[PDB]
Amino acid sequence: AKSKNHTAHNQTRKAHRNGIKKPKTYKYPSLKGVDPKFRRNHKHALHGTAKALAAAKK
Amino acid sequence: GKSHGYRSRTRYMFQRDFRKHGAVHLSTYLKVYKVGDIVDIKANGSIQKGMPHKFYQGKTGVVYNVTKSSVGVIINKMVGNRYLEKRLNLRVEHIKHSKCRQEFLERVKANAAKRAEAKAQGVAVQLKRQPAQPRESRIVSTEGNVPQTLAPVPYET
Amino acid sequence: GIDHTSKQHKRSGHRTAPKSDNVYLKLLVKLYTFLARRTDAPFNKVVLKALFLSKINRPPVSVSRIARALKQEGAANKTVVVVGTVTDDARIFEFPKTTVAALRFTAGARAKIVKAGGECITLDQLAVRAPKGQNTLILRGPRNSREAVRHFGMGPHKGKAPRILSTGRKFERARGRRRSKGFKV
Amino acid sequence: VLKKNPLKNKQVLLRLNPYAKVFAAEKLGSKKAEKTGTKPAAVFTETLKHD
Amino acid sequence: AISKNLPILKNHFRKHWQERVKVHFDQAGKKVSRRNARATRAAKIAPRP
Amino acid sequence: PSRFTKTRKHRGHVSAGKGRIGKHRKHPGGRGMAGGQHHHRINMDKYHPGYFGKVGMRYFHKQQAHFWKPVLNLDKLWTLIPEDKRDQYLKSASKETAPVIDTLAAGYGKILGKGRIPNVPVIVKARFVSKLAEEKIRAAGGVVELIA
Amino acid sequence: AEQVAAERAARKAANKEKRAIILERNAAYQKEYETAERNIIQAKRDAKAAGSYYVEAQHKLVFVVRIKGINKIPPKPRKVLQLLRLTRINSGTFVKVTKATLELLKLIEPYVAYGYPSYSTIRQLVYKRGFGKINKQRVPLSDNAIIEANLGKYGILSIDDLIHEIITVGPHFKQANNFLWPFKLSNPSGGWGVPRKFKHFIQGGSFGNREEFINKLVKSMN
RNA sequence: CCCUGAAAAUGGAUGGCGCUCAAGCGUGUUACCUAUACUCUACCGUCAGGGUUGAUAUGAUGCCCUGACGAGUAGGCAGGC
RNA sequence: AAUAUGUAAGAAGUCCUUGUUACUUAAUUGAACGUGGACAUUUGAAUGAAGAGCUUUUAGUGGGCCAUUUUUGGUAAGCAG
RNA sequence: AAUACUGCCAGCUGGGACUGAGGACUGCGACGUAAGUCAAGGAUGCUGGCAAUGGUUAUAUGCCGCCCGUCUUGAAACACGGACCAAGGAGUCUAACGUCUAUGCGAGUGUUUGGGUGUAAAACCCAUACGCGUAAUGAAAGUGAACGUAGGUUGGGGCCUCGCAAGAGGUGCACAAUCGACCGAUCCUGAUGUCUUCGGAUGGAUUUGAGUAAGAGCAUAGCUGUUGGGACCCGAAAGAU
RNA sequence: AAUUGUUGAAAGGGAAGGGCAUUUGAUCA
Repeated sequence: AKSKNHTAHNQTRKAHRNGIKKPKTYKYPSLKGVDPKFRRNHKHALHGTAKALAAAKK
Repeated sequence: GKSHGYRSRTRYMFQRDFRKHGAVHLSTYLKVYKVGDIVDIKANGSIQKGMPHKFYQGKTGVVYNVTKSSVGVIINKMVGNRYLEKRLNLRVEHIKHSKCRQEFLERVKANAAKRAEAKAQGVAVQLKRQPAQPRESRIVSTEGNVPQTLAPVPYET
Repeated sequence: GIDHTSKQHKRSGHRTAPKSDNVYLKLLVKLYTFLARRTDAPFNKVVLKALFLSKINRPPVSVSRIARALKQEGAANKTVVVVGTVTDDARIFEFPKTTVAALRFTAGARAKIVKAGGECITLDQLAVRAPKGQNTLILRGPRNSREAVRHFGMGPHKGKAPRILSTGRKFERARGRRRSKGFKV
Repeated sequence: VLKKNPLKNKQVLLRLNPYAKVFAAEKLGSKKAEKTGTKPAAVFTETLKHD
Repeated sequence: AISKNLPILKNHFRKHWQERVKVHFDQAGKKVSRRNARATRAAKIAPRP
Repeated sequence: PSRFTKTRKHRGHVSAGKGRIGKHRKHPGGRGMAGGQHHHRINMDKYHPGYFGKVGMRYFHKQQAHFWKPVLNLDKLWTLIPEDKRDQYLKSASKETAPVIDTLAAGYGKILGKGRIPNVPVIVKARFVSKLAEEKIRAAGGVVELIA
Repeated sequence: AEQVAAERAARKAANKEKRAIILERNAAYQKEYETAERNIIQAKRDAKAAGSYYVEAQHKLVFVVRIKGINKIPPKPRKVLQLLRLTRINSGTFVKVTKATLELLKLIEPYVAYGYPSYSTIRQLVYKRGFGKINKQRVPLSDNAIIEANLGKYGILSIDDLIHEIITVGPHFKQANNFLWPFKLSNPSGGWGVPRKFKHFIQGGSFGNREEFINKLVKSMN
């Protein structure tokens, strides 16, 4: 008893009936996957600038 | 059986353009690569280390990572019914600068200059771009251009 | 036939009055919809909307949260109001004088606030005191702090607290969580 | 409660446009244009009948 | 058999427990019987506690 | 229950709300947890990971008596004393007299470090203590005690 | 409580002022129309008499009427047809002409008919079947008060200004069209005049470009 | 255009009757009939946007205004006998 | 080639000045995050939007077919793909 | 010059069919110098006949209409079951649960294991223990969450101030991501001291958790769904005593 | 109720049965 193997009919309609939107862009992107040294110095730079801002403006 | 590999059905994809064989010209390597810049992808078959997949060919994305010799590009993929980002790394070869970002930059620079020199006076700045409006009225004079009759050519064997 | 671009006779997706048959809550809801209809301040509308939330959509607010909110400058002379419940926190020993309005008040929290010098009033007292909501401040409890919010979103490479009745060893710690026994998540 | 169609009901059309009275009085719908006579050039006449 | 995200449960109900299930429907009756037995013993034990 | 169930509302419908293409036959996927590595492996892998395999030791005769070790963070440390004396001892700070806290009587055998007690002397008596907790009590002026 | 007489007098004075403004604006507009038509006619006559040819500019208006139903429609043309507020069989909408809109209609073209109308047809259609969209409500246009209260930002206060903006595309065309709800209207009185509707005007059918022939049709169509 | 080419089994199909400057064939122009198709109006229900504690007067889950829509197996939810 | 397909067409932007870093440069030379300041009509191509985004639950479904175009096997098939 | 054709009239008029919804006024307008009138946000006036119209059913007339339920892409089929009527008849219950909703209490919550009492299997009251949560991470020994206003930045409803409004400044709960801080495991470097091998202070990680970062949980009830039970009802060819 | 006998009415050129609307007969406020 043979049967259907593959069919692309109605897949486009099935998926497209629910609205497909662009991925919600984030003003602060995920930083995962970058070179480790960039993180190791970025954290120090952020700490330094935060402490400088705290000392300057309270 | 079945064949769906990393380089399946790419006989003409990873093929060097005619009269462009040999080593890669030494100008794409010295381009300064940053983060947040709009850029596209075009694979090169000269080096067999770090090629983009068949889908990623001809796709444009934003750079997020920089390394010794590699870039990180965000590419949206269509599977199912959802847009999802994908982080991918290629060598400095198969990554070509896109002129759309440069066009946007020069347009915004010109717009800022025009806005400044207009607000200096404030008269019909017309900052927005206009599409191809229909042509206005025109006058055609038949001086030396008298129309001549056109007749269909009879069928010729 | 008409080419419709969306669902037909679809509900707004927002609740209209609690399913609860509390006649006191019904009367208070009626008073607040009168306030929203016959005034212009957004206070009445936001109170109307937050009145509709269920028991899990109205998480309790501790007295510690109220004290922390009162620490901000310019908010000391503000009528703190929260929709839901007020619960005493044993981790706070000092409480500044204030005036808190809520649906129902815990006995311990009420005792603490009256000992600190504050007073407790209901929603109608707040409405009759500040119909337009003058010098007020509204809190909402932590909705994503429940025991079930961590449970949703289950899947691989996400780690969202699967559903196991009991916690202990050999309990969803075998193959599927460790690389040494195959793959990890 | 009921939509009244203009151009068939005088009052609704007059209310919608106050120019109804002046348009009717001056009969602007039938205006006689200036009698100007311009003769086309001989080139236009020749090319009209050019075969 | 296997379904969506529900916790794993092991219900040990597979033997012939239809004839073994016992229900304490006589809670109040047993309470009053114990009280009556205590009272009868108290009337019987003499002033001994 | 019987009035509020939708089986009554399902009366008249041929399949009683269970599908016409596939009838409600017996258990088609097996009885209980039939299959965990062949056809139900997807649900065992992406929803219930960690079910198959040995993880650790073999502890014979596990008695839940030697393992009694609760947590008493310092934040909920003043709840042990009665309400009538809590305020009067909060106002009265002195080292000549100290308040004895017997957390063992409360049922907690270990003091854990969190809560930031104000600067008042306090005496506690616990089976076990933590380093940061020890420093936190001793910072105000008190000191923990070890009993068995 | 005697202020009712004073407020009535104030309302009457405001009305009278608004009607006078509308009347003078309509006089100016009709002067513009007559001057423009006389000028274009005289320009054509001068070009003819001077041994030259006058090139008429592409019309700055187009009227689109759907003739195709909602069944057996591909996704892309279905949605772009609905994108111009064409969601009803035998419905009309106003579009301004530009390369984007020209290609928009060209993709739509299989399923609709279009043409360039005159002033009288727009006037009659808006007077007869004028319906608007205020807070997503289908409020019929029977008084100028609602349009003058809702369109005071853009300077439109009477339907005559709306008609002038419709015929003469200007800075206030997009939201003017957004106000105008798509018109639902009955089948043609005299019929389509062609046995096979699904034929191009070059093939001899109602469907297709109508140029100025759309005026007579829409006169019978409405 | 028509014809020979062109022969299958119960008795039959441009539906048949019939039709020959056709009621056959190609094209052109008006008139005529209709679908649960389109416009307007009346009613029902759903949805959405609103008004109505200044009352004796109750059902504000009550009353009223406006507009849009109304097909459907398996199945889901709600209101009722 | 056509068709189809990706990106961008702005306030999450542009520009001026200068604070941090254990990265880096011969080097205040670069990079990221910043502080202060300037640019709201026309906020940066057209159209539209019974509003958009997000979370939980689960019924039924996992045997298809036909129609235009492209096209495989087969001479062909109301054949299979 | 007229005429044909096209388009316009906020030009007039004749004839016919359907509709009468709303129910003291509120508004936009016209006529009228002015009273007042009107075709101006839905029909009134007069007159005639009777005290038959109309509802149900049978027949007749013109048109249409294949036999109910299931399997199936495809049913009315030359596929399946049905001669008829009357009575019975098919997702119920328990244990542990998931989401949601309602109630009560609340960092606590749950009387009914039991005791006292009782108008007596009804109802009322009650002490200690006990289940769940308030701390998690490691196989285990073990350890165990504030450098800060319980951190920095963004979008943020609301609130406060200025501003006629619009808008501008401040605070911004909940939520969304990101950078940071602390806790457990792992890899590390190793401070005083010392039962010379014990002790693990301080500083890190492209590592890792079902963590903390002003608690939210417990008890009951209700729809739906899953597991085990005979499990929506009925049906095997078999096996054992 | 299935089935059947009588009385009264109605219909009947190889089915009956139903819907759209009405005449006719009977009945009905």
